[PDB]
Amino acid sequence: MSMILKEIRMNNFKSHVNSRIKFEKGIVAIIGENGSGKSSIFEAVFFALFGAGSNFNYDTIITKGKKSVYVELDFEVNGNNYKIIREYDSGRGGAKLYKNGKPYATTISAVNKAVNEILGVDRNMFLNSIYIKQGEIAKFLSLKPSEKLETVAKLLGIDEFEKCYQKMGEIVKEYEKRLERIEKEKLTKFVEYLDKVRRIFGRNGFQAYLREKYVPLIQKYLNEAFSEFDLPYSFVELTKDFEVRVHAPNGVLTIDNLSGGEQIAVALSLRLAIANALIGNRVECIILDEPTVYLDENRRAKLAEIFRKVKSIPQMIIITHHRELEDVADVIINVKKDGNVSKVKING
Amino acid sequence: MSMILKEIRMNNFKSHVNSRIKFEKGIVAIIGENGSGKSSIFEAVFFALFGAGSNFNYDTIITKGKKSVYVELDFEVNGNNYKIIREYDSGRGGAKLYKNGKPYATTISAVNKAVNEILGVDRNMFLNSIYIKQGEIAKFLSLKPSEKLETVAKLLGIDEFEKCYQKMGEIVKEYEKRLERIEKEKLTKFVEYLDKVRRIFGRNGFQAYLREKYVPLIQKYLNEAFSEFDLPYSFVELTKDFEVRVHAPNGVLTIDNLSGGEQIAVALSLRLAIANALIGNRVECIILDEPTVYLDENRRAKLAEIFRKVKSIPQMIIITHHRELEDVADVIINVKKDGNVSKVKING
Ligand SMILES: Nc1ncnc2c1ncn2[C@@H]1O[C@H](COP(=O)(O)OP(=O)(O)O)[C@@H](O)[C@H]1O
Ligand SMILES: Nc1ncnc2c1ncn2[C@@H]1O[C@H](COP(=O)(O)OP(=O)(O)O)[C@@H](O)[C@H]1O
Ligand SMILES: [Mg+2]
Ligand SMILES: [Mg+2]
Ligand SMILES: [Mg+2]
Ligand SMILES: [Mg+2]
Repeated sequence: MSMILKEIRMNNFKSHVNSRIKFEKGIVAIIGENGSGKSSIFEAVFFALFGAGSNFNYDTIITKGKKSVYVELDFEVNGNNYKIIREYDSGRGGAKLYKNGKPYATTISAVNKAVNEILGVDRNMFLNSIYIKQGEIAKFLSLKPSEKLETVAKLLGIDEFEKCYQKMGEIVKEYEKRLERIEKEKLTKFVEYLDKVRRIFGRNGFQAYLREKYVPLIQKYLNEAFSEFDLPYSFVELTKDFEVRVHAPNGVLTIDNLSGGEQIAVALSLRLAIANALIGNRVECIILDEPTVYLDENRRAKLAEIFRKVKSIPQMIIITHHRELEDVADVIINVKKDGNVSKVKING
Repeated sequence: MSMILKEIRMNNFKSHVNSRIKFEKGIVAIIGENGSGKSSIFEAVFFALFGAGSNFNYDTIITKGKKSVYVELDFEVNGNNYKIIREYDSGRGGAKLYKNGKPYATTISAVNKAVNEILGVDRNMFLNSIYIKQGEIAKFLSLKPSEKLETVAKLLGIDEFEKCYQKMGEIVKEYEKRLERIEKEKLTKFVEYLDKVRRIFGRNGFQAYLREKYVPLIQKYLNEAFSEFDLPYSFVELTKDFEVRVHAPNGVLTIDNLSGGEQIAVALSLRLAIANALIGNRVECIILDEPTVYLDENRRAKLAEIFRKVKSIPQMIIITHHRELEDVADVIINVKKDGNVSKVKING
């Protein structure tokens, strides 16, 4: 479900022609001027995990200099130590996966089947459960009440149209028109369980469901976040429409009714509660990219002190170009670009 | 979704060596001494609709005399006229289906695929949405509060374990181990939509869902039934656990808190509301088999007068051996067994 990033190592990956980075538990701050190669680090981490896509343009990741790339990630998931190695050289691609120090998967395909079964989530759901994009917090606070519920709906992925069963129940149907031309009955038994299923959703019931699965969860965590962040509100409600209702002393309040500082806390609390909800577990690692961008000096300070109260999450990686945030991290990874080649250094 | 039975015709079907029966809209009473061949009529109707099962013992339906059976059903579904013909003679079976007077399906298999797509439900769900077994009402009223919710859960079919995807996502997986031995990528695209789906239920969320889909529905109809049956209660609640709460003047009441007569009304109301819920539409036809069995003279009378108030359902077939119920029907189909052969006659 949720992992711990241990060590990434890249070769000819975009700006990083040769970089090795070790991550620690606690708060990790990847600090470096804009364009220095920070986001590529995690680009490499994600590429290591799900490799290239179908018909993927390998020029995007390979440092323009040559035609060869190699990334090695050491992560741990639910008590196990994994080492994923993904590489590509001149049209030749490969992938290997190790579990507790022994080979587990040796082929690009088997490595994927294994990775997918280790996380228990797909590429996108996993990405939303661990990576918080630049400006999310500021943008959330900018949206109008009705838009806030919108973004929550998105993060959860409510856009689901199981019409795929069309091709599904059919391509796996005709398979029997070749069984009727003078045992294989099982192939019917499941074509039914396909209808019995597609027959209970209708394309519009799948949403009514998700609101049932997530909302409960999100509200649970949102409340825990509140205690961790010391917000003065015993109960936080989350309507089935994703509206945040803070039960204050004199009556329910909406994020918009709160002070700048408290709004930051709630927004962070919500985005975290959602990440936990996507994986149905308390996240082990969360990566925030330039989370204080678009925030005035006041709200930056607030988030800074809130970061300091984050102890419920084992590993929190904050990427920034603001060096003041250095006073919040337990570890500091400086990144400097040297005329096209990134350099990483763990000091400060 | 829901049909109207027009005409059934059987040949060598159990007790009915040769019987032809026409049904009408309104209340139809199939009256006849125990063992006279009433339930076979509808056995034939159901057999006509879904034919024999896989490796089905044709001695059960074929009149013991010989080895040949033939059933022809004329029903209408959602504005269309259908004629289904199912037959079997000496190991040779066949099936034909006509829509609005023209051939539609000519092979046992194509006839099934067509029938299933016309009803929009499987054999069992359809059977619970149209056939109310003997003693259901009396038994329901006999059960203990906690058992009542139990039976509701059953009728809805909450027993669902999508673990079938095991064989599913796998038998349709290895299909690619034969694609990796030096386009067919689509076969992956849907193996994912299979996980993305099986990955959101977990075998225990599918129930939390059904309660969301049905309960709302059942409560809606239960209330309509109340008005049709003239019950003195503006609102009837149906908890997410399937408990019936009658909002009377002095406080909520449970079926058990009501008078014998009112309990019959509620039970009938509930079993009807469920049938509508299974097909997500107001039933067109409902068949009650010996619904007054196990009911004392009082409660029989009550149900009798309630039957008379049933106008919301286009066709209601009541099978019984009690001739007094004849005073409730718009049409009467007498059934007499003549030493092993049933005889049907529409008089009285
Ligand atoms: N394939 C590549 N080869 C060499 N350099 C690349 C390649 N792709 C991107 N870059 C360089 O990476 C730089 C960006 O690093 P950057 O992503 O801005 O780190 P951060 O996100 O922390 O600011 C760009 O300026 C670009 O020139
Ligand atoms: N294959 C068969 N051939 C001839 N008679 C049969 C066959 N199967 C069942 N029967 C007869 O049908 C009779 C039952 O008709 P029945 O179902 O009791 O009508 P109802 O249900 O309205 O009482 C049984 O007594 C049995 O002898
Ligand atoms: Mg960046
Ligand atoms: Mg920042
Ligand atoms: Mg009977
Ligand atoms: Mg009766």
